[PDB]
Amino acid sequence: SDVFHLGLTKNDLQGATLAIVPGDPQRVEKIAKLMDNPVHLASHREFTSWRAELDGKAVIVCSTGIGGPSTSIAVEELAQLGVRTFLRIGTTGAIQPHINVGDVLVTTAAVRLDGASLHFAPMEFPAVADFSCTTALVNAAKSVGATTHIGITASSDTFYPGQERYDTFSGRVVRHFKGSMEEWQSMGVMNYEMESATLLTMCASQGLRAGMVAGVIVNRTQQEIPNEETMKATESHAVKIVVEAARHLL
Amino acid sequence: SDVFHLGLTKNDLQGATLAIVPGDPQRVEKIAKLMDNPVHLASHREFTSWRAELDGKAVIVCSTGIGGPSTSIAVEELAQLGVRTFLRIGTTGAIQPHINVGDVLVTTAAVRLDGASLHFAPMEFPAVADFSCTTALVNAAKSVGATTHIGITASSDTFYPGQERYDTFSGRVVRHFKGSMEEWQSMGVMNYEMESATLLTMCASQGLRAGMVAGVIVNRTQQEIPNEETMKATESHAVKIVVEAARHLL
Amino acid sequence: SDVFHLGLTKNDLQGATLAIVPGDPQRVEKIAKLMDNPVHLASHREFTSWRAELDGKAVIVCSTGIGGPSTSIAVEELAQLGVRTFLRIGTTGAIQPHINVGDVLVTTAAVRLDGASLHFAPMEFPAVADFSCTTALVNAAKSVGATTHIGITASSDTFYPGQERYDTFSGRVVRHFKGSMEEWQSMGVMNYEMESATLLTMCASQGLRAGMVAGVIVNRTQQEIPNEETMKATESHAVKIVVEAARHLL
Amino acid sequence: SDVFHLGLTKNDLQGATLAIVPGDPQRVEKIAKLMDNPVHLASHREFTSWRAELDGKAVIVCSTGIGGPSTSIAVEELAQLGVRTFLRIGTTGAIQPHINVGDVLVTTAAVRLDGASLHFAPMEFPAVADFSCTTALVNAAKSVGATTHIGITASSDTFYPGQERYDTFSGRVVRHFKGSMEEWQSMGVMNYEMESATLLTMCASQGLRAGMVAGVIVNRTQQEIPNEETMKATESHAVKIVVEAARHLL
Amino acid sequence: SDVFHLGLTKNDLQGATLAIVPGDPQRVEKIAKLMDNPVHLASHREFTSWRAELDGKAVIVCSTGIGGPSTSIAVEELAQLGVRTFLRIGTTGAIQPHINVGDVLVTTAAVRLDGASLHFAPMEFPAVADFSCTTALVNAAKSVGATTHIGITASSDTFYPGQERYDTFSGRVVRHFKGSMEEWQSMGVMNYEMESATLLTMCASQGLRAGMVAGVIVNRTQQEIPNEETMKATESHAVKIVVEAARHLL
Amino acid sequence: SDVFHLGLTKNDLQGATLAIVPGDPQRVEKIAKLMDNPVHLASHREFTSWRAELDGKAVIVCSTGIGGPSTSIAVEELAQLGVRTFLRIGTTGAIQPHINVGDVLVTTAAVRLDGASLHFAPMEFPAVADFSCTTALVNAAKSVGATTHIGITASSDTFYPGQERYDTFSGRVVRHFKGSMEEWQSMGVMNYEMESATLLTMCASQGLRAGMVAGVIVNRTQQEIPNEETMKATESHAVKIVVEAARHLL
Repeated sequence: SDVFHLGLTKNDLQGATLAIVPGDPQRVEKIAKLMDNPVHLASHREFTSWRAELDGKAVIVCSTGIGGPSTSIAVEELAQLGVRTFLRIGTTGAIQPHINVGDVLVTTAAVRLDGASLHFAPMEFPAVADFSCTTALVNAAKSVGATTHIGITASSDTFYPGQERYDTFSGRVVRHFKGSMEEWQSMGVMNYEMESATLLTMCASQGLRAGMVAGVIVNRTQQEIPNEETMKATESHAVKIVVEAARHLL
Repeated sequence: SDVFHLGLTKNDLQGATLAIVPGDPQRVEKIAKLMDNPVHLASHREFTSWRAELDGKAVIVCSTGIGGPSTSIAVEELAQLGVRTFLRIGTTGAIQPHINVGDVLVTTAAVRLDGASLHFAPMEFPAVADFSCTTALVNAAKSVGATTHIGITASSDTFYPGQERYDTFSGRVVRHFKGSMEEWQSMGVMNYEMESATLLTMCASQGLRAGMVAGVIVNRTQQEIPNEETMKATESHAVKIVVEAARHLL
Repeated sequence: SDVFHLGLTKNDLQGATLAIVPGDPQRVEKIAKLMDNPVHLASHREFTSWRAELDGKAVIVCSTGIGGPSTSIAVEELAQLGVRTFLRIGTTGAIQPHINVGDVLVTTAAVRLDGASLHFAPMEFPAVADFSCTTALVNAAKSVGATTHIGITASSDTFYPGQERYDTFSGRVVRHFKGSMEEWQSMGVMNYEMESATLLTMCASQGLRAGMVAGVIVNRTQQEIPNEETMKATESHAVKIVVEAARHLL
Repeated sequence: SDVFHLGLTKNDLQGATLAIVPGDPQRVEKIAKLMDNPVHLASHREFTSWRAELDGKAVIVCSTGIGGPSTSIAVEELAQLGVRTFLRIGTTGAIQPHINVGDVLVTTAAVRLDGASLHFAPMEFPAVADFSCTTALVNAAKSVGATTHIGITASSDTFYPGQERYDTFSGRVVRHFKGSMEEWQSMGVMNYEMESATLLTMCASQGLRAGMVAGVIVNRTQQEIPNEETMKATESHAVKIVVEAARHLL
Repeated sequence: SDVFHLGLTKNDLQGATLAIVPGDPQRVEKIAKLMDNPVHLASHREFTSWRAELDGKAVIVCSTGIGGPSTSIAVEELAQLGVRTFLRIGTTGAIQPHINVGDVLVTTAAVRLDGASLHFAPMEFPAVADFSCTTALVNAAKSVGATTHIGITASSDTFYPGQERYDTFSGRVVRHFKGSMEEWQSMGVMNYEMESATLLTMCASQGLRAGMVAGVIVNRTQQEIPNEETMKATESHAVKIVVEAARHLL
Repeated sequence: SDVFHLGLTKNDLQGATLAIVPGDPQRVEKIAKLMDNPVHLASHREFTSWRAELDGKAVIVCSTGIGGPSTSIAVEELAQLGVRTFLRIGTTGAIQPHINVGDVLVTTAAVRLDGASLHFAPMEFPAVADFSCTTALVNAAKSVGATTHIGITASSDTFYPGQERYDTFSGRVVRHFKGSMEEWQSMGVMNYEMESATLLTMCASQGLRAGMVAGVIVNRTQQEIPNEETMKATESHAVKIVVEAARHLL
């Protein structure tokens, strides 16, 4: 296999420069159902990939799995495999009370709560999204009529403690990580996720544009229970936003 | 005076939710002059404000002085005085060979090396521009025909040792700052200035719209000293870009 | 599903206070097969669990994926699901010349370079194996005749830049990570893997028994590429060691 | 211009080795009204300077503007311009309740709350005042009969958050900076200011003596409202102390 | 003198590879009363040493005095003097309420609260005990029937503030060090001491095995007053454990 | 004994608000002998105190041992026992070529590289001498005709790796400490010792008067080994300076 994990060839990607980057393998095909001539390329470990075309040009939907490393490896290898533009799709909880379930997040830049981005840049270097990738997403979001928040999201190297989740075994979060929910909250930070800051940092540094969009399917800060359609209905909207935003990056 | 430093009051600002924030007192005046009904308001130390109109809307021009310390205050007191949108204008030089003299740079994000940025959010947190202002300033650079680069700018808390200048006659630069020139340069950063990472960070974590724009008066690797008929044109070029952008943010 | 990620419930685990935690979904199945009555339970993304018996006692095998982020979750949800004892099995390569191919490594402690370990305890705190599990795994390596080294393993939060790989096609590695290969090598560390410092640390500070074991598929300084009849034996060798150890921890 | 900012010549300073370093331009002339043959040298941005003579030798009063960078640049350039001894005059609030409005502070050393000093020394290196400069100030203070506190002052890279000022927009101070008022308070730290630690650090390192004195015109910790004469009356005392202390450094 | 402090010769140690390492000089002889042909070697400052034999081989009991530096120097010099295996004996308070006065602690690894270990390894490198040294102590502990806790202990560079002791002058502990008792407490950290992490780190790195055992003579967290026999009676048990554990390292 | 370590009570100190604090037990005795009515009080480990009179006023001499750990305790318990003024006396060597053998050094401030200083105040905070004690010790050095340098002394938490000694037979020194010899030397630091930054820092942040003084027994760059009739005179020289100073602090 030409790469390490992905196991893909320059024409196995069909020279595709742009990628769409969900974390989960069953969303890969999903996003790929929106674009023509799709093919599951490969699943090696969490590296399930598909390939379809957009406005006539070959594009790659590829799962990052969870976190900076499998996103790194993916992105690295995707970059090894010729990927210029990366677009991250997903769902999130809002840590900000002005924000609702069903809305759409466009992240301008991220908090580096990983160790993974610290690998591609000296930590002062911000985890930040390319302008043109961010512009597409906005332009794509408004056009399906989204409630669209543009802001910073927090990218954690751990689901629970880095996101200050007390519903785990410990009920404990390290001193360094305690109070950080409000710290990001009042700072205006829209949400939490694990992957971006790596993706953003490594794209920022390397001459590869990145951007990220998400539907808000839950609220870390809010009361009402969302209908079962929470994931599925909001995910359509944002998957469609990420594809259209992609169709405008070509 | 409703603030500790500037010397302004509220009726002074005359509405004016948007301020232009050049570094030096000297550049301040000229900026407002390009606008409508400029009036000198307050000159105190590094802090010099002017009031002027744009499409019937009051604008403030106010000097922020040298580096993040004096930067951080003016921003604070302008906002403290009711200004929600900040636009830094300036001139700089280009640590990336593709970036010319007479070049404009809009910054989405700043490398945070200045310690005055730290007083707001940790190095985990990105020093980020407001998407709406960045869009306004890019669409401005694009409206004036400017040759623009959009990316990261590095920010230091000292002209000399934080910008990695051994130009200082001590010629020292303590270890943490050593290597960053061709480091950031390989790493995508456009240029170096001491203010942005204090402001963008400050506005991002204060809930304010910030964006930045700069004329490149020198491309510093390339040994051509720019036209003896000077860098004064590239400042007069950038000062339109901020006024044009602002016009669209009103 | 009683946990956010895996897809497991309690009756699923069938008792089973002890889980085996390989990285990849693929190695998972085989492991449980060496045991009694294996049953595929849940395959979701990087998280794949199997249930199997040992001396009439239910064991879980569950994949943790790539690096500390995905690692940290599975561990969390397995424990969240009632598993107190964790045993990571894997294969690696040897940064110390005395360490061969076909070699086993039991880790007492991990160098914490991964940032996903940080979300639990500060770099002041050691990422430590459970003495009872380390004893079980050593007595196992000694029971299967394995040629073993016991010591520190280095852990990174990225395959490439945290493991000091300029193998990446960016080829970069920000300053904080530069030099560590022959650094750790002189400093006694056995090998490099991205998971242990997230788990051991996680279990040490969560009140859980953790230990780790690895087959060395490559000794990386010594330029001999290991037998073309492959590293598959050294994985089949180590997978006994974890099953043998576990047997003694029941 | 011979320097960068200051725009001064070796005899434009008249070879003056010693400087007096207020932050504000209108105090420059003030301090210069106490010494013979004064001349405003130059105001470029915040770099207003005067030159007079003391006991027969030419001396420089020069404004640092706000913060380490404009103090750096000044001091740097002053050092570039041949300045050995620096003496900082100013006013301050006490963060210590045993201290009164009207009293005089002599700072032995500073807390580095800037990023600016981190430019001239590796942070372990203390921000500390020369002994002989400090001795003059004491000796000068006692001789006008001052209530003279000798101690550490905190030097911040931001007026408000670094000094834990909640009376701003945010009402918020970063986690890292919260509780620090009392942290310095009970430690015995006399007061806050922005400039020194840079000045102290860069003088400590470079074979240039520094010292600092201040009148206390307000109390961050105390009740009673000071008369309008607070600034002016206390400023005389300390301006006179800084000149006399200077007259004893020759 | 052949070394620096210790002042010992290769046969003055009689080529002894193993050492026993109490902090206090009057425990040196004590531990040496359990092994044949003892001789006080030297007391230079806190470096009181004795030499006896164990199962026929010459061994060294040597005081480290207090802290990493005098332990370093000792250990360094002991290593300079040919010491491979180090075994630390002592007493401790439990910071964990599940633990009693009279019990025995075996430390697997330490928290680095010193600056001393940061000298022998880059802080990511854990302060960790050799397996075989730890195995002896367990095996030795059980055999006198000890109540034996195996776990992490916190190694501080200061008795009082690093251990969060409020019964001192200040009653104050630095922000960085406040709340750390519970931080280590709930993490499961068994106890506090000053010396180990240095000893552990420097042995971990250098091809020298280390381990540590202690009797619990007091509880930082508990009520009842222990009898006068607290030190003496519990110290016998653990001194005997450390000697027997030593007799099994040969 | 009113303190955990020393073995002293209050009537022991006989008043005596001022203690002299040499490192080693051996130098202790001689010091007090130069004073009036010396009496051996307590010898416990590194802690040895003596009581003696000066101009009818009781003084304490007490050993602090090796480095900041043992340092920090004695200081604590002496003060805990009622001593507000501390004077460290010692001998060292000179990292600056202008500094001789037979030279005295009074320290205003210490570079904080020792981690035992950190337990009091952050690296933001300077490790500062008490002006009144520094004055007393300078006026003392000047009273005995001593050739003195006044400036910064570097302080490490280990004799070898924190003082950048590869003299150690491991010969290692982890990256953070590498380069500091000619670093501090260019940067103005006078010498290197492991205690001051623990004490000065400790007294500064505890509200105590601290100052330090040292004889230079070796100028270490200059390859002249000092007089074979030894460094014993330069210690006998410095021991007057502390006793003379103290005399003026009573």
